[PDB]
Amino acid sequence: MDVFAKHAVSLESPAVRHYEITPSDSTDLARRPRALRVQTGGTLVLRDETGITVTYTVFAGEILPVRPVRVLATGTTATAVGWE
Amino acid sequence: MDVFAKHAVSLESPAVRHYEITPSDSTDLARRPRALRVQTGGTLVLRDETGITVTYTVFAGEILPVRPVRVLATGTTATAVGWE
Amino acid sequence: MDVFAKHAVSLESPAVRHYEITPSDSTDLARRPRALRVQTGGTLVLRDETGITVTYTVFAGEILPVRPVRVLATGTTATAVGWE
Amino acid sequence: MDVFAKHAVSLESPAVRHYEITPSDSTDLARRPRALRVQTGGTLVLRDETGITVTYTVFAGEILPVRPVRVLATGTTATAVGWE
Amino acid sequence: MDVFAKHAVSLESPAVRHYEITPSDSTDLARRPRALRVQTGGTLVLRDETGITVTYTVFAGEILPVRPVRVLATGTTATAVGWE
Amino acid sequence: TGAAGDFAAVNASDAVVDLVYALGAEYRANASFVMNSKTAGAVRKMKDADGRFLWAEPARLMGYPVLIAEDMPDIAANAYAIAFGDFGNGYTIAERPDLRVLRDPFSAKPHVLFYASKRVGGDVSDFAAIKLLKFAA
Amino acid sequence: GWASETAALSETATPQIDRITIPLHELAAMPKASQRLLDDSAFDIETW
Amino acid sequence: GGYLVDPQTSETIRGVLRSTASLRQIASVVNVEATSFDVLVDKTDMGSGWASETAALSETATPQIDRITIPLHELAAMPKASQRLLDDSAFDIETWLANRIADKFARAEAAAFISGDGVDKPTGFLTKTKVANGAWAWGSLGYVATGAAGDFAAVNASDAVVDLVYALGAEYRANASFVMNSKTAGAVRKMKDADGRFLWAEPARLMGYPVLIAEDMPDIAANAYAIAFGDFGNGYTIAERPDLRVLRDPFSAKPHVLFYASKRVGGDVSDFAAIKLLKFAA
Amino acid sequence: GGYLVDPQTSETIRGVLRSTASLRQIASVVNVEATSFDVLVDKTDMGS
Amino acid sequence: LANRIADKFARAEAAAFISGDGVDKPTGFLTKTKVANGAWAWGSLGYVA
Amino acid sequence: IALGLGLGLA
Amino acid sequence: ALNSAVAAE
Repeated sequence: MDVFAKHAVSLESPAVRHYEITPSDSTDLARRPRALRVQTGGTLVLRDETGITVTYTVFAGEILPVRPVRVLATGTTATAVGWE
Repeated sequence: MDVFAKHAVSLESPAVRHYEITPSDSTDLARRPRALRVQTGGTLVLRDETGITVTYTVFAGEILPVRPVRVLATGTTATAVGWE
Repeated sequence: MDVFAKHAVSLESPAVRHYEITPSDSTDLARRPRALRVQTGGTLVLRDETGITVTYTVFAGEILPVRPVRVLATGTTATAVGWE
Repeated sequence: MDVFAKHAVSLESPAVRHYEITPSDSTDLARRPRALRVQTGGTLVLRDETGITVTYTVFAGEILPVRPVRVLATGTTATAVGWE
Repeated sequence: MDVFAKHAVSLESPAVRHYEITPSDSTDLARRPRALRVQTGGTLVLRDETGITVTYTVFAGEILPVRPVRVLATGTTATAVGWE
Repeated sequence: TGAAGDFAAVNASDAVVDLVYALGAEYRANASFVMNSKTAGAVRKMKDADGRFLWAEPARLMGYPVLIAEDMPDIAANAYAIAFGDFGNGYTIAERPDLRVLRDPFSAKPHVLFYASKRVGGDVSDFAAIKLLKFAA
Repeated sequence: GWASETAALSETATPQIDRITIPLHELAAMPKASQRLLDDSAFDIETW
Repeated sequence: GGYLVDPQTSETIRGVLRSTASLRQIASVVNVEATSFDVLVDKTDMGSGWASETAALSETATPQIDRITIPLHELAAMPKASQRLLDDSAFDIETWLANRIADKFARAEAAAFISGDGVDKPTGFLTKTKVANGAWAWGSLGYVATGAAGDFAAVNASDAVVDLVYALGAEYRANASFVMNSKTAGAVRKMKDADGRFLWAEPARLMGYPVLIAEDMPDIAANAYAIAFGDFGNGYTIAERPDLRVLRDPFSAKPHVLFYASKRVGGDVSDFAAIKLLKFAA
Repeated sequence: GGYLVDPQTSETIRGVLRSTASLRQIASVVNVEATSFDVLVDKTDMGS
Repeated sequence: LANRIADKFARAEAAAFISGDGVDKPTGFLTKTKVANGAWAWGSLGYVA
Repeated sequence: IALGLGLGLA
Repeated sequence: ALNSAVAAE
């Protein structure tokens, strides 16, 4: 029983569905996430829809509100789970 | 006396009612929370309405804005209190 | 001179007025706060309008967006200041 | 070139203009800030428009979304920069 | 496949496009960012559209929701990536 | 609609807007939603993320009439609880526009035992003019 | 067709026809009233 | 006894009611019984001086003229109805086909006014050598691009539309209209603000200007032009013969009737400044 | 036989349609057949 | 030509009604020595920034 | 992201 | 609108 059903889920709203991401490198994500809950600390790389992709020196419990298209595997040492 | 009565409580709004969660592992939560205030550190598992359920390596004072349907007890070593 | 006067103060908006809370344990708060800026670390207890009251193992600089009716004094070892 | 021009700057929106605050103690702030980016750690005191003023045991990188009228100098050991 | 397409990207919304910033000192940023994901810790300087520019003693994983026009290079010891 | 019980969790109000635009601009000239009472209520209880209602006497919805027909199924597992279409062409009713009553003072003797029976019938005539909204997936 | 000037226009399609039957059923109600009531009950019970 | 029933038939043979939105209700229809319509436009303007008292006026420029040729092609259908049917079929088949043929013509020429090429069909305004607006010439339609390749812009959505409106000139906007298909007006209706409540508040108007829901504009593709906006009352001229010449031929296929119906219709853009488009490229 | 057709010209010569929003329809137009016009306004008011 | 000149005149006199100066053409309402509103005299047009 | 107090995602 | 023999036409 959710009292917050019939509310529209916006981008600023909390995470409704989650899925662990695997750094495919060559294909985009199946769904692009609103945020990334990082599982373990490390460096991981993220790509926009514009190709600009950079490396993030992320921390373990860090949750970063970036919305990526593709997560590559070359510089990725940190596993994450995408929130949506 | 609340001056913020007559304001609608949205998903992004602060927590109005709280309840400690027990990892039933076979039944859903009585109310699904907007967020989880973690009581003690550990790993705990959370399920969407889509079944995707993953494990979160959460920290003690961490408050994670994920909205789960069921909190299982198999991998759960961290007690939490749900916010709503 | 505030340029953000004539803006309505919502629940998600920053804190306009603050007041230090004392754990009365028998009376409700004079105003219920939007959030609690914790002064010193410890455990403190908070009650909803539904009576559900639990204990929070809070940290020193932690600021927790829970909106309580009554702050009791039995398990309260942490002083806070309410934001509104 | 800002793509987010023509968007109205609300209270919840990011900081557009910043200014370092000096604890005058006898005059109000020239502009009251939406938040306070703390420069160095310490204790600093903040006053509402209601006079309630308390002391905050703030930390170095802490950013606290309180909107004060006057920042006094008696208990202030922490320098901040106001965001607006 | 994004389920949150057709949603308008506001200032409070998560980061859609990112770009690493270089402290030009003499020219403005190509796009002014909504926030700054700091890459490595240090001090870095940021300028408004009003010229007020101050120095921020930022930390490594810190993400600061300030919206600057120009990032100068004189006091900048911390590399960042702008979010937008 | 997406979810099996109710509207889509991620983005509702789109299973309604594509239900409208799944008809054709000719049948949308005069079409109308058909719901029961507690469904138009569940549509009106729909609020966006801020808490305001997304759909702001004939109970018109999105500019089109609404017929509160108490006989449609409610929101359920696989129910078609909301139908939208142009029934002026889609559903043909064949009837006799009079009620024939026969009072019968003979069968039950101290009573009168009226007997009234109009004749009516009808099914769909244009399958292209009625679109439904299944709540399953 | 978008016929040309010199094209020797050939046959074109023809809409096919479907007939739908409406069996036109009937709907019956048989209420029973006492003859004593129909005489003593100034409201017209016949027409009610 | 069941043989004594004789089910009653309809009065008129009904039919599936397909879309009649044809761009013909907003464009400039001109009845001409010729082989071409030559509309004359003035692609330029005059000059004025604010003369003095002793100015000794010189020549002021005179508008130069452009001629557009509407080739006025034709559209023909020939349904072969049997003769045993035409007399045994208490409905009126002769006037049903004529009513049904004119329906198919108003629906086949509707697609030609939009995406019709030049070969024996009206040149739709979408095949008119589109140029990016701002670098606008006279022999081309000016478009504004949205941003991302597939959908609208990722950040300032609905701003590629609100400037598409204000890129058309103050005088054509007085009576203009959007043109989309059913699947694009849905993709526009689903656009929603940062909260989820869609940001666009019987003509199905958008931003106050009417919307003609065609069914023949391209979908929202990589570089398609799914949304057009302009004063087609001045921007598009239709030339036609406002009748339907039905020649029934009981001669060729002898035991049949072989109705030969044909209308003549044409049309190109008359004013390249009166129609603005929306490309989804960049 | 294509020389025998003679395309039909329009009835009137159309033109590119330019903005007629002139500020003339919201101002006070006064027909004056002279070299000048002298409006006489009162830049102040009386006192009670 | 008369329909086309009467148009160009309605469009050339409309430009002078806004930004046209005094020389041989109507003085538009923009060329009237604007002064900040609050410091509003009579021989000037008030504006807000 | 920005200066609200709301337990939200961003 | 074809042969009156085949019912579908």
